[PDB]
Amino acid sequence: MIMILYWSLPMILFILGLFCFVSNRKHLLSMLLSLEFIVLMLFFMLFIYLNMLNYESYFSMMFLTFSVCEGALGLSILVSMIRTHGNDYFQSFSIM
Amino acid sequence: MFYMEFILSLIGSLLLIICVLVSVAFLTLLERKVLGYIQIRKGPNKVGLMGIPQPFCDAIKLFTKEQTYPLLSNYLSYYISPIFSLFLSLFVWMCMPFFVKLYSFNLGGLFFLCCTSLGVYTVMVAGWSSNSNYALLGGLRAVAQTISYEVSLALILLSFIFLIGSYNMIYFFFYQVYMWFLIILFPMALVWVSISLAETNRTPFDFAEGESELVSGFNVEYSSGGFALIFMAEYASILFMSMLFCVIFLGCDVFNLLFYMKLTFISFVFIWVRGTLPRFRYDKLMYLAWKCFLSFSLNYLLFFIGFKILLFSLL
Amino acid sequence: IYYLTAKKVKRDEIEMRSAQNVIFPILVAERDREFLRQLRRNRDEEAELMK
Amino acid sequence: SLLKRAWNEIPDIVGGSALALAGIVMATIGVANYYAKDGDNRRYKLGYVVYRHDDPRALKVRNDED
Amino acid sequence: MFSIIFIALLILLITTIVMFLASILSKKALIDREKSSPFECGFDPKSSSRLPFSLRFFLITIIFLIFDVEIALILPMIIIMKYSNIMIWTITSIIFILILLIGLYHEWNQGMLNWSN
Amino acid sequence: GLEQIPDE
Amino acid sequence: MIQLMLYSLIITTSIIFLNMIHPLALGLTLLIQTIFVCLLTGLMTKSFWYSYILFLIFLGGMLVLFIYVTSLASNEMFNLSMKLTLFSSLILIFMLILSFIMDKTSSSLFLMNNDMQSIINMNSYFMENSLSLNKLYNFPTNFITILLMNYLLITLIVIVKITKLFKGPIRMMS
Amino acid sequence: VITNNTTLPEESELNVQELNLSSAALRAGAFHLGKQCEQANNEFMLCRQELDDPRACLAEGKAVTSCALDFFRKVKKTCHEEFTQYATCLDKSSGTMAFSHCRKTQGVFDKCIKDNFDWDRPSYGYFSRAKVIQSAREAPKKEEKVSYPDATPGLPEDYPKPPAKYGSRFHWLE
Amino acid sequence: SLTPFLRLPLTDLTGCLINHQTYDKCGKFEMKMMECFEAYGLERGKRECADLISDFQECVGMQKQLMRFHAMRNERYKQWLKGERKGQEFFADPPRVDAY
Amino acid sequence: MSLLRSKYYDHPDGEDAFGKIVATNKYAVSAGVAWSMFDVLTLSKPQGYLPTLGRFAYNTGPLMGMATAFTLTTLVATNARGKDDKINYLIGGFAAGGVFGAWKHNHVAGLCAGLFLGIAGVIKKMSIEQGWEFFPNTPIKQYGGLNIAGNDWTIMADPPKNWTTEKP
Ligand SMILES: COC1=C(OC)C(=O)C(C/C=C(\C)CC/C=C(\C)CC/C=C(\C)CC/C=C(\C)CC/C=C(/C)CC/C=C(\C)CC/C=C(\C)CC/C=C(\C)CC/C=C(\C)CCC=C(C)C)=C(C)C1=O
Ligand SMILES: CCCCCCCCCC(=O)OC[C@H](COP(=O)(O)OCCC(C)C)OC(=O)CCCCCCC
Ligand SMILES: CCCCCCCCCCCC
Repeated sequence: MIMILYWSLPMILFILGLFCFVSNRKHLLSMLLSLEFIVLMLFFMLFIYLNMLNYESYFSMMFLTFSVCEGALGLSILVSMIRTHGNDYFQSFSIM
Repeated sequence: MFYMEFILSLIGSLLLIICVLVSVAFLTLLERKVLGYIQIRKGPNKVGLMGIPQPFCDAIKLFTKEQTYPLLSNYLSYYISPIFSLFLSLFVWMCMPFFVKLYSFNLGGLFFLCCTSLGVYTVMVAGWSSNSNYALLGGLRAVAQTISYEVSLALILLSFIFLIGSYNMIYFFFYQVYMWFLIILFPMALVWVSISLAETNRTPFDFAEGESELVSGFNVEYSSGGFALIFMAEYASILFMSMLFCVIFLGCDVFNLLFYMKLTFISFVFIWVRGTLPRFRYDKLMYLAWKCFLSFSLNYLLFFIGFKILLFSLL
Repeated sequence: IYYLTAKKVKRDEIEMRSAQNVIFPILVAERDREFLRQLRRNRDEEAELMK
Repeated sequence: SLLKRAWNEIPDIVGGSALALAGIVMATIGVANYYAKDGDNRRYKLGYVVYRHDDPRALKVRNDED
Repeated sequence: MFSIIFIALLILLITTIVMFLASILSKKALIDREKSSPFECGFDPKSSSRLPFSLRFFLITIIFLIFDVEIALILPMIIIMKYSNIMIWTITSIIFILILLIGLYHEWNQGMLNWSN
Repeated sequence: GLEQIPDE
Repeated sequence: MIQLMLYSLIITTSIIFLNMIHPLALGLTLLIQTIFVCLLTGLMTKSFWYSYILFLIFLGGMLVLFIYVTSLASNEMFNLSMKLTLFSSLILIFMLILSFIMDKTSSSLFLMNNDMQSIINMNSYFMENSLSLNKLYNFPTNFITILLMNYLLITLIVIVKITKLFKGPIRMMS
Repeated sequence: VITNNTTLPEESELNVQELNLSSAALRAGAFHLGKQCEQANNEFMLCRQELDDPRACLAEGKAVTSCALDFFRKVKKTCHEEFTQYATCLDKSSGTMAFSHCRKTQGVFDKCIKDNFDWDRPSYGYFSRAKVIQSAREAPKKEEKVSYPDATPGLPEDYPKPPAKYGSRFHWLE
Repeated sequence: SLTPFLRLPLTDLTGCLINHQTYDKCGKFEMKMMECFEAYGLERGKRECADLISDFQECVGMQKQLMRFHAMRNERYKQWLKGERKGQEFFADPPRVDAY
Repeated sequence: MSLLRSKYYDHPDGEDAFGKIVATNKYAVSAGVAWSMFDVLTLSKPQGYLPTLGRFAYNTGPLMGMATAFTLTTLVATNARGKDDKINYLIGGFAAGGVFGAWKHNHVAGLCAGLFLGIAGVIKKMSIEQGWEFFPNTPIKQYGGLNIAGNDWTIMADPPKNWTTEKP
């Protein structure tokens, strides 16, 4: 009940973001946007944890930095697709 | 919280919105008069008494001309973007340092950066949704412009904040009781004037709405109200960064009429740069705000870090 | 001139903090007396409600 | 040799490097001046602090003039 | 912040009423076939603007994103100077700005701040 | 003001 | 009341975000999602700093992602559906009714605000973002900040290595 | 939480007269108040720090409120109108009631205080320093180190280490 | 807390990341739990520190306090639905805002 | 707290029926749902709402037939003769193999699967009567080698501790 009344919601939204990340979409940039959404909901849950504690919210910027560098890695992978393919279709990539 | 507050905050915010809108109209009149007087010619003189109701002529016509229903556009996204542009350009004005408690913005610099980033979001949404090649080129030029000036605008703000020690702009008033900050920050008086013209999409950085490189920029498919709200959003941004030049570099007092005389003078400076300098290329803008402005901002941030440690030991 | 201005602003801030430090003990005394009264009221009301 | 090329082509970088070196020198001077005296034991203290007479922090309390 | 929400909703409401008043009082003429067409400087377009656009500043955009999250770690230390060890604060601050200067000047040396072309 | 304070 | 309204708006925008094929629909949906998430995060902390920081982060990120929208999948069809509009409207009105008939003391967050802290807390009387952000620049965890500076420099080196600028611009069918 | 085993002071103890002055009336004459109530405030805040229990130092809170009430009676008997003018100037002169906005009425009030009770105004940073006092109550004992007679023990360094019998004793090796 | 596997100088920065020692009401309780986590160990501390673990857990997680509060709130609404509690006297007297 | 929350060996064998059916069909449900969840997405995708449930039933229901036939055959063989032993589990495994042969329309699979499940049944019966456990809790769990206290390599200095081994 206590786990249901508090912080049960961002688990559901993180599950919805995970299902948006793995859904059959035509482009990689939709998966990058779903990554940005699960960064947002991980920020929500980490922010709930760091705000039960009083003065430990300084960590909430470090998670932002590692997540932005994840997004920059994904954006540079999206650039490196154009170096080899002409497209970002997930059907166009090799299945093996 | 006392009930009367909410009422007086609502009244003061609405009065501020109305006065900023009529000052946008008279700012168009001021630009059309002194910008003529930048050259040899005169401003608007015939209509009305001495050209004073000329923005009323410009506002009656644009609120009655036929609304464009473009063919290849996404109209449901094309109709909404100038509304949000005017909404953020008037929503940024709640950050104004009042000596009465209008709003207790402890984080006014972050609020200014958020609305600054959101106004160019409305510009680049309006550029894409028109479905024109010149509109998309103006939108992508606006995105390249904000990617050029955003981190430079932030670090330069931090250097001013260091001289304050807090993010509340009313604390600019206590640190300027003996002199203005134009004495210390003259190289960033030039640099913040350069950034503030890139913020408001004004000459020499006018790539989002180009009249010679492109055809009206991203405003090519906007007419009769969409163009009106886009134009008031741009000029309210001009008024806001003129106000922020008066807050940081000049006296932050608001109970003197000399502050509003200075704000009219900085708006005249904003017109004055447009009437003198030619436009850049946004290649040279990106090579300027990344290799000169950012490096100077980091270096003089180091200078202010060392000066604030030197000052803190003496106190 | 900014160093002199920072001296003046620091003097005003120290005066305001001294006013806060001299006002606070009366406020926290009133806080603890009302806190103990409300704790007694809450303990009586919980005993009344959960009978 | 390379200073004249940098002062001809990128003079704002040279001026910023001079300003940053001056800032590093002033930071060193400020840190040395802060730690030369008892800078950790500041004269005015945030909050309401009371020390007993037998406390070891009691004799470190300054008695300067405002 | 609850008052900022209400006044933001009021500004959005006022701007929608202003745009709807501009639409209502506008002149209502019949829509021509070639009036609605995209402008394209008076001629036929040959291509939609949904055609893919070439990006020559991709590295500058990702460096902008990296530098912006670097901005997100500078903004605390205005407040932290009065409440921390001065030695540790100076080591962190001068080392932060010098590492940013090494990175920016190194990519200036490589020429990666120039547009691809 | 001080008119709130009772006389004693 | 505002917190439950933000709950309902976040739920409705998450249903909208799970159902949008087009990248710009995802971008606008995550715009309003990060607006609502920024306001909700603010409610939990004594100060409003990290909401502002997260808004600068998530407006610096999708500014780049629109350029990749216009460079890759610029031409893709929007498909409005009446079922999604009816579902979102019915769920939104149902959760506003359910939030109106709910006790808001039980549904409020237990995380302490700046005024929920007691008067005796002398650390609450300081400047509002001082003690929260202090440990970034203090002695035990300055080395993590050092690691983050070096990590961002290594990130930039990785981005320069795997986005070769001399191979040319990027587009569809390059 | 509060249970039936924990004692609480009765309602008859907490029903004493309290200071009901406003913020501008407390800020006016705030520097002259602490020169008369230095002993009660320091004792009450010192025993509030270490004891950390609202049931303790209740009589110290009574002494603090009695000293503040006695000072306000002494202000009220002699030149009440000057204090009224100073409190009105401090209320109406600025949003944050700063003493620097009007100093003429502050000078008149300090002149009346010096003419009546021969009290001088302290400096601007008299109450913001560390204050050392001698307290009548004894200090609370420092906690003893926790004892663990059955801990997790290791091999001590002075333990003798003879060579192993039959070597490794693991698969024919010795 | 956890343990460092194959511990190096690189764990000295990581070890002080998130803890309750920085100006928190719970941290002393946490410190006491860490005391037996230094004495008994991580594995004997799961069995011989059941009292010190639970005090820290319902001190910072506030599980039992919030279950108590939600039982106090649900019983009042249950009495209102059953008709024992009148709608005019549904809520008790409010505390002063200067309290707590 | 229901009849679904029951085990196979909560009662002696032959005493209870419905709890054994529910337990063995519960393991059949878990195995069939897991295999069909890694089946219908990965190989031979049905591309429909109804053939997905058809493949779920195809991978689930014969395992229910296996479980029910083995448990009923073991129950009948336990209730027939007085002694409980291994060849009751052997003929239950042969009944489950016959269910496999009825599934796949191949008698040879039905026999070979009957022999394999009978060997599994007699080994499980040896486990339950001899007392040894297939997957026991691990008695010896090395969290390291020798000197796990002595290889603390940290550069920061330890502050003095708040605990002593000395009695007060
Ligand atoms: C050699 O070869 C060539 C040729 O061959 C020979 C050619 O032929 C040509 C072609 C050239 C030509 C044909 C002619 C040459 C062209 C030029 C000379 C053009 C260059 C000149 C200019 C661009 C003009 C100088 C620029 C100026 C003056 C800047 C300002 C210009 C404007 C248009 C701004 C005016 C717009 C306005 C004011 C918008 C209106 C909106 C408002 C008024 C809104 C404000 C609202 C309010 C004030 C009130 C609202 C209040 C509200 C809503 C709330 C109130 C509520 C209450 C309750 C009170 C070329 C180039 C060539 O090379
Ligand atoms: C339609 C919304 C457009 C986007 C607005 C973005 C605002 C800045 C981001 C943010 O989170 O700011 C935190 C700030 C926090 O407030 P501040 O810390 O600025 O001020 C304290 C507040 C009465 C003391 C000054 O909140 C807002 O700006 C309110 C946004 C209202 C949005 C209404 C619609 C949902
Ligand atoms: C580049 C480093 C700048 C800061 C140096 C701080 C230490 C200065 C010397 C202190 C001696 C006690």
